[PDB]
Amino acid sequence: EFIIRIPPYHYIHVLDQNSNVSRVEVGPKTYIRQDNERVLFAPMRMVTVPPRHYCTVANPVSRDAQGLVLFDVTGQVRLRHADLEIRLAQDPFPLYPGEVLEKDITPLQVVLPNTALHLKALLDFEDKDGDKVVAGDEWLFEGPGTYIPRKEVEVVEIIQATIIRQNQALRLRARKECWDRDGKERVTGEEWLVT
Amino acid sequence: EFIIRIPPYHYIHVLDQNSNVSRVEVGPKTYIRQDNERVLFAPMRMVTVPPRHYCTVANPVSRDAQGLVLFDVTGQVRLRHADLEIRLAQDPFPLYPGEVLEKDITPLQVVLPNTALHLKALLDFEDKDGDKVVAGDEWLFEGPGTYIPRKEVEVVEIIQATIIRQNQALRLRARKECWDRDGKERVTGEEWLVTTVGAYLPAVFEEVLDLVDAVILTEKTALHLRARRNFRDFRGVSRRTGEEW
Amino acid sequence: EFIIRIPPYHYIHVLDQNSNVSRVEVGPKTYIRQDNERVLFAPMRM
Repeated sequence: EFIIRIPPYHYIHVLDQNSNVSRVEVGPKTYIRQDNERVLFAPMRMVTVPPRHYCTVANPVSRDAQGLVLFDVTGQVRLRHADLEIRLAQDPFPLYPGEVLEKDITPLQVVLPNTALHLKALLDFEDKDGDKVVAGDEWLFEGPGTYIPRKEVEVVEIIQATIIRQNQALRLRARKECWDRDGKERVTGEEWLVT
Repeated sequence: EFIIRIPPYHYIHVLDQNSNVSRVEVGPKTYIRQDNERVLFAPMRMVTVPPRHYCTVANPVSRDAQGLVLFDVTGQVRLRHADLEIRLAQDPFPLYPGEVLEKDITPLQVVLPNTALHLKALLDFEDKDGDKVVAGDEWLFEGPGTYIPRKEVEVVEIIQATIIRQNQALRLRARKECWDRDGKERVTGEEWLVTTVGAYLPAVFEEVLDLVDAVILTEKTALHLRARRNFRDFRGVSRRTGEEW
Repeated sequence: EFIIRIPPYHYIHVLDQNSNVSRVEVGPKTYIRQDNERVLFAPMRM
């Protein structure tokens, strides 16, 4: 019980009963616990996400300007409560105490050509383009590429374009006061044609 | 029993029996009680509200100009009795003694576009705009955004705008002496028409009844109309009650 | 067991099992041991 050597690429959590502080230990090293300190469970593999994949862990690690994990005064790990983070392909990071693996290893979604993704901005943020994306905004992301996920952006549905052949037109009504692709204002419920 | 080490991000309440004063202790620390002091219950997690969420706790904490918790002379915590407070996303605050978690962690309501929220001012207050919002006032908050709640403002119902298409009009009567969007006084029960194409949002005091559609006049047809009261029609000629044309 | 308040003019010895080091504590004070640390016997007068 006292002697616990964790296999390579693994970790364990041992609680400091004299301080009520939990910690994680990594690396292919042999570990010996103290009398007060108690391990919580046996080693399980520290998780890695492959390329073109991602995973979400609740309560992300609070980090400094260099990505070094900030530690509390009492020896606890600085977390970000009630938040979700998107982790892309990298080295097999360990799972710190107080964190829940909400979603498993999931592949990056690939968008077929002539297809678009409908996304809604859950919370107000600032996209990399340079626009203040207020919450509730609707997003039309299209193309044959792949979409990297985000915590504050929620995918609504996958939508497919419509083929317009010769001597044909498409009828589409406005769900809200907006502008068409030709640059004309359209009231709610107004219908028009595209040729 | 004497030794109580609360886990990180937790608290407990221990009563000072020599003073009948309860207190809360936070932080990942080991705690030892005294003989007189008695803990009330075992540790339970100190609550945090995530982003785009909120929660309400009865009897909010009375705080100073810097947000520091004011304490009573006898060591009690200064509260605000019979009041409710709205807490938005922040660090996991602890629940002080004498406070009840009335409502759990609830998400911020998102208003769809072409939609409005009907709100009534429960108690007299002053909104951030700069107006004295007397109690009983009615609020029409619309837009595709999200509404942050308030203690003294109560949501009445969620209302949806009405689409007015081509060659159509909407009939809406006044629930109270008011003004229309065109700037005309309307008595209680008075009815009128609006001829603006698109989505039309009803007001708080304007009961929307039904849509009215125009009548197409071909060269082989004509419209027979009897006046209901004295008025002036579209051509600009006065009428009398009962007169037909 | 964890809580040990020695009477005035007394002492106890508690062993630091993480260091195999024993020590004596004096004075009319209340003492709380750690999980690793173990007291050897009950207080007797100094």
